[PDB]
Amino acid sequence: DEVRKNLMDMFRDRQAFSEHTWKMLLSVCRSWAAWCKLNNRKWFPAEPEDVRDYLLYLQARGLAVKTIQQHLGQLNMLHRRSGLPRPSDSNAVSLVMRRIRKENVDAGERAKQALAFERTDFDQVRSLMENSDRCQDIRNLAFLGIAYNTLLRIAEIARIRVKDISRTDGGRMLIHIGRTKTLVSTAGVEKALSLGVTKLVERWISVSGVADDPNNYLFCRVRKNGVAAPSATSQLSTRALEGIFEATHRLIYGAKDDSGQRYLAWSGHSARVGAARDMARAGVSIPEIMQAGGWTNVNIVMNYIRNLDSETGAMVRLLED
Amino acid sequence: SDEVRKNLMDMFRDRQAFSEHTWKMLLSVCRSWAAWCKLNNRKWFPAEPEDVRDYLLYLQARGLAVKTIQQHLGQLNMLHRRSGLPRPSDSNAVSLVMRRIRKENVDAGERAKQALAFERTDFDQVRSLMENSDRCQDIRNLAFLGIAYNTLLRIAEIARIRVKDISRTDGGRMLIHIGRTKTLVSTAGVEKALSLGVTKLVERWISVSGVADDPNNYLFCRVRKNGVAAPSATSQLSTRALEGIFEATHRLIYGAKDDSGQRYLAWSGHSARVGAARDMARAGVSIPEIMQAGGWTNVNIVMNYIRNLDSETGAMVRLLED
Amino acid sequence: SDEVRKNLMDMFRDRQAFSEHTWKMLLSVCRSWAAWCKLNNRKWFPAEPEDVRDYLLYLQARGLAVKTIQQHLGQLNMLHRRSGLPRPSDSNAVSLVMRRIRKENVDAGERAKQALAFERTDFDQVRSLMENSDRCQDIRNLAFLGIAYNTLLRIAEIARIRVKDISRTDGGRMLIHIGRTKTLVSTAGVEKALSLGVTKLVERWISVSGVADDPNNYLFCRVRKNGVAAPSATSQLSTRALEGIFEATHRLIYGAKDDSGQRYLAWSGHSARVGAARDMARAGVSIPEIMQAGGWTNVNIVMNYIRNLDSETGAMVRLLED
Amino acid sequence: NLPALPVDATSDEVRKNLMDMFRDRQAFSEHTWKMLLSVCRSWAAWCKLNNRKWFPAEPEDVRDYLLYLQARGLAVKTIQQHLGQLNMLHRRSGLPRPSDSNAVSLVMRRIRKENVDAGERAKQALAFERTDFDQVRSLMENSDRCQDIRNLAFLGIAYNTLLRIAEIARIRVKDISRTDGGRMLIHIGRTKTLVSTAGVEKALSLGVTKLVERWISVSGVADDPNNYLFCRVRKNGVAAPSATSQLSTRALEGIFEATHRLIYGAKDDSGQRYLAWSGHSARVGAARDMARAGVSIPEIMQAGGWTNVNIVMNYIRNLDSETGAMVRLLED
DNA sequence: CGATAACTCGTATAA
DNA sequence: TGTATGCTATACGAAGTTATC
DNA sequence: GGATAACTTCGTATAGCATACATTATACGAAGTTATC
DNA sequence: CGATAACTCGTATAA
DNA sequence: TGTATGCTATACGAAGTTATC
DNA sequence: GGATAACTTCGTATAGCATACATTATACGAAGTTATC
Ligand SMILES: [Mg+2]
Ligand SMILES: [Mg+2]
Ligand SMILES: [Mg+2]
Ligand SMILES: [Mg+2]
Ligand SMILES: [Mg+2]
Ligand SMILES: [Mg+2]
Ligand SMILES: [Mg+2]
Repeated sequence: DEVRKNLMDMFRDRQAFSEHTWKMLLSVCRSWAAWCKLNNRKWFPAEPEDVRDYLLYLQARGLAVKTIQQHLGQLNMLHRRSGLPRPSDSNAVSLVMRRIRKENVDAGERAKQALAFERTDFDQVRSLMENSDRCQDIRNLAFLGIAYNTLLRIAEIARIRVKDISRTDGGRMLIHIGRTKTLVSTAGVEKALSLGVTKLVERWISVSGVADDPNNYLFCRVRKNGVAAPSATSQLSTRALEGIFEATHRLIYGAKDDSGQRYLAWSGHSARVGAARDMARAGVSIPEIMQAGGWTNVNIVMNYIRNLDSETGAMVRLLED
Repeated sequence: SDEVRKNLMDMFRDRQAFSEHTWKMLLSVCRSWAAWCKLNNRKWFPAEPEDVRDYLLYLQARGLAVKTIQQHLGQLNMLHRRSGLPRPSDSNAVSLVMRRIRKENVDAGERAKQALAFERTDFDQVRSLMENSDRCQDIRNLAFLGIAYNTLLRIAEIARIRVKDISRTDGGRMLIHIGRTKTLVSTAGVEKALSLGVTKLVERWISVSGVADDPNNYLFCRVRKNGVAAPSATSQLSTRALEGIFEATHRLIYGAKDDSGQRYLAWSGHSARVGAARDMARAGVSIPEIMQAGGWTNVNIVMNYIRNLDSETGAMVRLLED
Repeated sequence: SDEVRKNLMDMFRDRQAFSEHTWKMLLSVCRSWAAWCKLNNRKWFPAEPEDVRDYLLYLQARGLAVKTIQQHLGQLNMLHRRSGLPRPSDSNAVSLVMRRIRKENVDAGERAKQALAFERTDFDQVRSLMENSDRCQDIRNLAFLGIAYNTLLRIAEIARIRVKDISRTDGGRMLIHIGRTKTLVSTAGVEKALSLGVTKLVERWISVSGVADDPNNYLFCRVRKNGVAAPSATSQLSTRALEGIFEATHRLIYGAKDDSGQRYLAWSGHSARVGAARDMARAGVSIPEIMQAGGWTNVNIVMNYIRNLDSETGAMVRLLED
Repeated sequence: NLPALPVDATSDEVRKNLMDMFRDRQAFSEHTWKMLLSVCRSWAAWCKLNNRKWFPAEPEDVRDYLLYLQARGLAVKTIQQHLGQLNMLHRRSGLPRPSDSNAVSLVMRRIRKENVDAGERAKQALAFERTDFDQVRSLMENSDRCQDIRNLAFLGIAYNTLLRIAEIARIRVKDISRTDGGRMLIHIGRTKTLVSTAGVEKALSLGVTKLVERWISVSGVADDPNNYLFCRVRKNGVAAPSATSQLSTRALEGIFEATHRLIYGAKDDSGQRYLAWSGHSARVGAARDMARAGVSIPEIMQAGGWTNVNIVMNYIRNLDSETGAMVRLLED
């Protein structure tokens, strides 16, 4: 009755979230309704007893703990934004989730992260791709240069556009990073390419002709002939950028298994992780690293370098003296 | 209600349990919320969720900073919760519109600013430039800048330092005792220590000013056109003046600031804080160590205060270039 | 009641959301309680304050330790609150008698016992004394004592290690991965690294027993009279066995466990932890580094893991005599 | 015991409860009771004088009382103690507690601020560091007076073991053993906690052992292993052992006071605390001495049974060893 | 075979 | 096993005691 | 009888810790259980 | 007696 | 000014698309 | 004409990360104030 109004307002300001959240909200509501109408359950308002059976179902489907959490999570957001009791506030639900988390991690489940794209990998890739002339092997080598030199997220590298680019009297470029994705942007408001990586990006800037219009997105599509098609309305999808990583990896280690494992070949974050791991080996303080990446937590970074010989622990040092 | 008017009378009676700055803003936001509330014919208390949303949006329209708007929504909340009534933010209507506004304005290209850094670089310069002066005004300001930079203490905190709060370590280094800060209010205090270099800068300001006359005198005070420091133990230099010492010292090495009307065009009160914060990060100081220096309890803030190097920058750039 | 029967039911339902030992101990206590309850003609649920008190007083009577008594009171409380009823400890009479019984036992003489240390010194010995042996189990045990001291992991944790949870650093050090410990259950888990010397003791037992023929094999498995391994992926080595290894290795050097009935008369499950905790203390390791090594997140547990140097002790004595 | 829970004011089960509390009275430290009773007396008297019902306490009155204590110029830690004891009374008797109401909570917060802004700061014991022990020694080691020998052995042990005066008064002959090294080792049974974070035995250096051994063979406390290590010494300089009466901790504090009087003279005329050594003086000084000799925080804390770093840090805060990161950067 | 090396329970107590 | 904060020590001036000058 | 060193007892004022809460592990002697010898 | 150096207050925004 | 947990964004196989080959 | 190269577009499965909550402080131009030159 009243909830209906809440829902209308919930929608009136749908702008209060990312299209990416709404994707999952809907994506899960779907899965919920689906499961309900097949078991005879009112998908809304959801009854704790039902949700439980549901969550317990996703576990049987093989989904990871993090996913079951997103499902339960979106289910909540839906109910909270309607003056309604969220299923997590029910003693049955929170009780099974604790059951599941333990059951799964205990069963051996485990969280993974991107495959590192370290320095050694930038040099190898710079070698075979360096002397190429193709209007693509150029673009790609410059995207990789930026990925590892600014640890920027792919979605950020996409939005970059010539205007943003400028230069330092040192003879190195400086990508202005306007339009952040946070009020208090933990990373800089300016990322600066090295010397080499500057040259490499320039090469692409000429051969592409994106230079013309400044509102043009630095990176763009490149058809089967070898001609870039600059634009200022559409940006090179994140999916494409991921591919650029995927491809380069394949060009050196063949194809992925028949297996279904994730992170078998480089991906969007592969730069960041590698970047992190290198600064570590170098001796950069955690505060310097955390910022160079725009990280706020400190565990996430320790996660990427948890297997270096430098972070082995005090007991080891003690035993070898 | 009976309890409502009782919860409020309780708060007003002991209004001194809150910062005077909290009162100043509670009142400012109120009159502002009342004004609009009248010239729109709406009840200003208890606030109706749908009316607050309108007001918040009216503020977005006015072109006010995300934060400034949260501050408004913030007092409104405190007023209701301290009353015992549910708060505006307890309604999806206000709850969501607030996010929408934070979301919109950020994309429209808006981000929070921070004081223009005052780093070691700048200190060494401003020092060797006034280092030799024999004017009371100069001698003072050089110490103010030394403490400001060395301790990372906020201007408010500095304004309160009294000669009796100063002691020394066995090696000669000075020690200032601080009781109340922005986030701490205990009788244990905290002891911020000076370097041998800065400790001397204060000593010179102490004698030339004659403030050790009464252990209760504040460390910093006024100095009139005649060049004579006027110590006091009941009137402290205003934080407006310390901000002045900063602006002026910057207008001295860079002269006249822009006509932009923008904020942070010249050194302000927080400048040494953010400046030092940088210098340390840049020097490899650990997270914990950078925290005791600034009085921060979690990496969260410390990290915020960093926007770091640019020119040739450092870190990655400094890594690629073999 | 009606709901209580439910809440208790749901509780039993996902009874897997809790620790195995938690349930084991719940029942055991309810048996001890019910028992005394019947023999004294008192209801057993809801447990009425006075009864719970006469009972706790009964346990103090029966000569039980403080820690043991709290466990009973604690289980009794879990049952009550988990089922929706007020806790017997919520009653001025029960919350007090508990404090009293502790106060009295401590004030008398009673103290908490700790595991008998197994420091680096003890490791070296046990090593140069088994290091050469070619026995299939003499090789396993030394690889266990290695990991225990080196990682400070708890026996139940060491018992769940699978070959697939092992990896290596470029420097060539093993780097076991733990997923569930007493203090945390997550897919993130933590990675404990072994030294070069100790990584070696493991690289051996791995071959000599070929547990490495199925990634899902538990690194440690039983050995039979004949000295032949016995890999598995459905059966972990009992923690009771691990406790055994310690005693055994203690016997091997200090003869037989004197007949005194008391506990901690010879190395046990936790000896590696306390031992390592101590050795790190002496070596001068920092708090954040020791907490990291033992999976502790607070200063007040690490300190808790110490009651240091005996005889000529250290610190103060070293200071004065120096 | 208590003031006088009224014939008609204390009504119902608040009588049941209060009765249960005195039944398990042994649930709290004797000192805790001391303070509960003192506060109640203090509040009770304030109530009479100001015509207020003392129990249950009305919030508005508790508040007038707190503003009263502040006006009497007491420290915030003390005012907190008074509200605390009051809360315990009320809670442990079934009634809702003051400080559970806006009036008291707000006033309390206000008092705290106003007082810190007035410059009120927490004081700690005057340190008794090594250089102090060495001076006291160089003087008192030549005295044959039974009292002086006792005192020097006292000081020696306080500084060496970092034990609290309540613990030193409990050491009894049979708690002393010998180390193959040839130095004493004091076992500390009857600790303070279930889990004794300070250890189970303290070792005295060789020199302090010599100091203690001289007190033993001149006091004759060996006569009965059950005798307390320390005891009285009268007008005539003759020890008086006992296995039933230990020296009051007041007396121990008296040794520190006196020893300070001997070297530095009569105490200043103000009324400030900590103007001469007290019972915690060795603990503090020792923490400092160790800090200067480069000891790990963990090792220090254990040497003194500390469990919360904040405290030892409070003791070594002014050592140049702890000036900070900004001082290092500024001093190239 | 029967004797043995080598390994599920229940209560008590520490993390 | 973490740990804020409610319980638990010490401070110390002054009054009460007991064996000695 | 007093006066007095050297305490003990008191009561209020402050400093300094240590535990309750809700589980989760370990300790260890005794039976129970397999595959060797 | 000006003219001048050197210092409350209200809205806006960072911590 | 701090932080558990609730938004946000990457991962990727697969299906549409649209200019070359 | 039909077969790609190189991408968009999806929807689901996971990783990463950053913010509401409730104050408390700084920014800074204008107007006001007081010894001094
Ligand atoms: Mg808000
Ligand atoms: Mg007392
Ligand atoms: Mg000294
Ligand atoms: Mg003396
Ligand atoms: Mg002195
Ligand atoms: Mg130190
Ligand atoms: Mg006297």
